[PDB]
Amino acid sequence: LDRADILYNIRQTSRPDVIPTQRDRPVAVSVSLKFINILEVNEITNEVDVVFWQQTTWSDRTLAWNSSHSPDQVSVPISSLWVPDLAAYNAISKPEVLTPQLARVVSDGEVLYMPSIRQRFSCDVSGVDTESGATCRIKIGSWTHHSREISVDPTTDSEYFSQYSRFEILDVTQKKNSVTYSCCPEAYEDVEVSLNFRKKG
Amino acid sequence: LDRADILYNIRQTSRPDVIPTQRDRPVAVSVSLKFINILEVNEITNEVDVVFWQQTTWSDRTLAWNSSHSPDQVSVPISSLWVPDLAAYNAISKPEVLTPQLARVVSDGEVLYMPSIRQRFSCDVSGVDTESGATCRIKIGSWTHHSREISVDPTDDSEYFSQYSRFEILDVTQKKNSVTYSCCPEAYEDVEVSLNFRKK
Amino acid sequence: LDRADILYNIRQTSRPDVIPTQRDRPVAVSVSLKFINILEVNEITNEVDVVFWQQTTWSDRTLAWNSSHSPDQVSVPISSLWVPDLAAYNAISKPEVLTPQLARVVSDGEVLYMPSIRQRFSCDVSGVDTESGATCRIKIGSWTHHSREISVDPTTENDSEYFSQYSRFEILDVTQKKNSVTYSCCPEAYEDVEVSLNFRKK
Amino acid sequence: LDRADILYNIRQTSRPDVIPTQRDRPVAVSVSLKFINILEVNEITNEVDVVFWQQTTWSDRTLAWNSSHSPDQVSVPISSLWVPDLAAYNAISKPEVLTPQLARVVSDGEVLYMPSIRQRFSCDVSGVDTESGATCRIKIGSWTHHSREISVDPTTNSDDSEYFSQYSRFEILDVTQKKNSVTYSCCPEAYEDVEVSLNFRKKGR
Amino acid sequence: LDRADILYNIRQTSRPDVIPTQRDRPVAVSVSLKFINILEVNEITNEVDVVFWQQTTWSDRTLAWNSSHSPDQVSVPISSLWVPDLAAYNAISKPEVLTPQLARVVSDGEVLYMPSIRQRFSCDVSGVDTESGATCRIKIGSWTHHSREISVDPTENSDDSEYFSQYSRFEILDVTQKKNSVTYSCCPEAYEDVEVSLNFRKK
Ligand SMILES: *[C@@H]1O[C@H](CO)[C@@H](O)[C@H](O)[C@H]1NC(C)=O
Ligand SMILES: *[C@@H]1O[C@H](CO)[C@@H](O)[C@H](O)[C@H]1NC(C)=O
Ligand SMILES: *[C@@H]1O[C@H](CO)[C@@H](O)[C@H](O)[C@H]1NC(C)=O
Ligand SMILES: c1cnc2c(c1)ccc1cccnc12
Ligand SMILES: c1cnc2c(c1)ccc1cccnc12
Repeated sequence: LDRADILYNIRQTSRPDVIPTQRDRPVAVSVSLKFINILEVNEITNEVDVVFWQQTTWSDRTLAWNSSHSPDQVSVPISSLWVPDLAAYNAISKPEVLTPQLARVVSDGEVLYMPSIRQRFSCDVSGVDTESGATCRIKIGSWTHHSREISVDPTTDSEYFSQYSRFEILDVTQKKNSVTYSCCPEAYEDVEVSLNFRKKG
Repeated sequence: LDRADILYNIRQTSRPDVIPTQRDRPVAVSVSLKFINILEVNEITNEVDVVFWQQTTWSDRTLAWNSSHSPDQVSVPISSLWVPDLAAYNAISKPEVLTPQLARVVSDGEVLYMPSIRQRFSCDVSGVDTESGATCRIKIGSWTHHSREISVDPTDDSEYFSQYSRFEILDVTQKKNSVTYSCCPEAYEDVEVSLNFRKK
Repeated sequence: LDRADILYNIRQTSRPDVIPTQRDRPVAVSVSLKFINILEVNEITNEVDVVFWQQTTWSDRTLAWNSSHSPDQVSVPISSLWVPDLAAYNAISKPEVLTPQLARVVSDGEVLYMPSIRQRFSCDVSGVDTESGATCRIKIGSWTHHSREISVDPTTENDSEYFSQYSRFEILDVTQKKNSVTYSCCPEAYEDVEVSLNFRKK
Repeated sequence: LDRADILYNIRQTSRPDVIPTQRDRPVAVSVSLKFINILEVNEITNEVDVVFWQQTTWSDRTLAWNSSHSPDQVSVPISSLWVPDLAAYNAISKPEVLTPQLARVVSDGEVLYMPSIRQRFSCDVSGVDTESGATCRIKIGSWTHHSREISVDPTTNSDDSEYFSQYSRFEILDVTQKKNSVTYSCCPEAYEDVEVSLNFRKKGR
Repeated sequence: LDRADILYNIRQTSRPDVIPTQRDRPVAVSVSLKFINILEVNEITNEVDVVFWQQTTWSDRTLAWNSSHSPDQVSVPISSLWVPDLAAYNAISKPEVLTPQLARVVSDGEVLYMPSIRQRFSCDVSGVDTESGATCRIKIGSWTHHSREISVDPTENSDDSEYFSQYSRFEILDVTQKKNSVTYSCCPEAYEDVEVSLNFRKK
């Protein structure tokens, strides 16, 4: 009926350890990085330290509620929620969470989680000081769940990029991938985010 | 009641996950940054490292109590109450909280949480060596709640600044913003603190 | 009694969130900074990185026990206690506490928590290389409790005996005076202890 | 069952602090490091900064379920599992896990925990600029459980540099995994460790 | 008993905050530092950054079990155990525990806690580049319990210069572990120490 009841009901029935696979078809996770800032770039070590928005979207029907005389959306801490086990495959630092750790939950079960991450990556810095800039690929996909459980998909440049960064974005491409691990035959999916940037001076 | 009863009552009944909106109105959150120190400034990267008191104030009627013969205010760990999910939109580091995680709650339900935060931002350092100084804009607002849920508003902000930093405050002006994105048909409010400072 | 029972009574009753106000009088907290080492002096930015034992003392009779054939003191984790919410107003880093966070509890309710803390401060470093040295002031006081709830008092009874013999610096004097602020919002008085650290390079 | 039922049963029955033996036989722990990136090398201090996936495998039959009309394997938080108390014996930094701390649990009781860990080590860095490269040995073994309780043996997958960053200053030449049985703490019992030798060199620009 | 039962009994009955004083006599805690690596040395500031194994042994009779048809030793998370409140008096940094925080408990009540700790200390670094080396003393003892509650002693039964990294930029010459008793001039009680004199030099 009210916000307190929904968050009470959500707290007590949300199964955070349980992926909401429905009729055993994959959970469609939509990940798009909104780049905000690029801090320290190294063309020698091929390392970048970047701040970006991880727009993450999925549906968890275990959260749904009747909206007749009730809020249309609530704000839920992700500790009381299932969050996809996303990992940046080429990160060389642990993701540093800048924002409060809440996701927005819609009454129909849609979940919107977008944390601020400061993280270091190993990618192609060659050409960052040149005219056409450097192209840095960041690969994000489920860490443990394969294609039958989590399906990751892009939304398809950033308008939220800080004008005061020493670097500037030229183009951002994010495409979907499908890989196979060298041990095990089922298929693990990732989204490929290509960051085209250069120095200003 | 005496303090033990109130703090028992607040701990066991507070819905820390629940926003205390009254009759579908937004929680009036009052943000004023009291700047304490600027430690590292870098004009090449346009980054500042700042220590400040993030004075935050709101009203939570679920915390109130009848204070006829009882204390007028208590001190509650912010884990046992709902705190607005504020986030500095232009920060490049996680807030380093230097003070205890306690809030002040008055008998009527007003809550005052003012932690000391050392945090790095990306803002305009250009002109920090000049006479008129550099002006660094910091935009602070709720990360998940929109305008009908949290309304942010400002309330002498250079009275506690360290007389020992290589930097000095010239002017501090605070305006509030309200943005509507092409995604979301709701309005998102933030307080933008423009910090005028220069080199010694 | 015995240690196992005493700590049971403290564990099961002591209200870590509740300040032990008695007859609505302020809780007299006694703060004395025992400086151990000065680790990073910077005269350009006026910043010091210092390690110190924060001798903090108050009385909490909700912990007391009749000390017949019983221990006169035990050792209690700070999670099972109310600890004053002291904060160095001029600190520029999080306090890094080096020792385990146990406090000493006397049978009458007196509590002693004296942790070793490494913390960086913004204070007066100018003159550290001259002979009489620079004096760096540290202001520590309760962050939420005002003058009627927590009263801070220096101990004016003692450093230069626990300071590291291997430090690049040497302590000249340590003086503690009391302060009281009234902030522009609320007609309360908020108390802090101002610890003056007179030190120089050797 | 379904995933929710399995994870309910596992969450509510896990004795995570209890090592999962049976017939008082040692737990078959299989550890093999897949190196992902070499970040900082220091030839003067003989210190290396490395990112690697620590593929760890053991069998815990208490997690098993009848898989008839049921999921084949699920994903369980390592907080709801016993994980071997493995430690890099020559480490000079705390292990930093970059990935979610989830393990993969199969209906037969098999567990797959493969975290991406960035850690600094003390090993022989001398020769990283030569052609044949430097050899960095990493000693991994249980910190408290001995050979009769935890036996470490490295695993089988494929290429030694199949997940190694092509953008690292360095390139892997060979990755060797050897098993040992020596003495830790004091004297009796047999204490096993896996010795992972990392052959790497600077890249030829 | 089986492994799960013993660890259950310890979890539910171990008094982690309660010191296990025996016959109202002090708890004999035995400290031995196994030096593993010397990382950063600074002769001007007199600071060393060290990785070492803190081998700790004590007896807690409340932890025991009849070892009949049951395991003779288990590994218990120190969250379910009493661990002495040891602190390095000469430390200038957080002790960085690198290993899992499990302790080994024998059916007789003896407990073994030996974590790998990376910590910085303030000691005499002068002479680290010379032939005889510097002597860096590290004093380890209980932080809140005094001598009649906790008695701290070295384990000299220690062979510690045996696990040191051959690849450290520095080399150990001597390690002495002696017993000390430090009394602060404020207060009459005395806190016992292990005094580790670490004689090492640069290569
Ligand atoms: C508050 O308490 C006083 C004292 O009992 C009572 O007279 C008064 O009606 C109360 N006010 C409320 C509940 O608003
Ligand atoms: C405390 O000491 C005695 C001895 O056990 C105890 O019986 C008594 O109740 C207490 N004495 C007083 C005066 O309260
Ligand atoms: C322990 O149990 C064994 C048999 O289970 C028995 O022989 C022995 O006496 C017991 N120890 C004690 C002290 O009762
Ligand atoms: C700036 C601040 N908050 C937001 C956005 C941008 C974009 C989306 C969004 C969705 C829910 C809550 N907040 C935001
Ligand atoms: C420093 C510390 N605490 C405070 C202030 C300054 C100012 C106002 C205030 C109001 C209530 C509680 N604490 C404080």
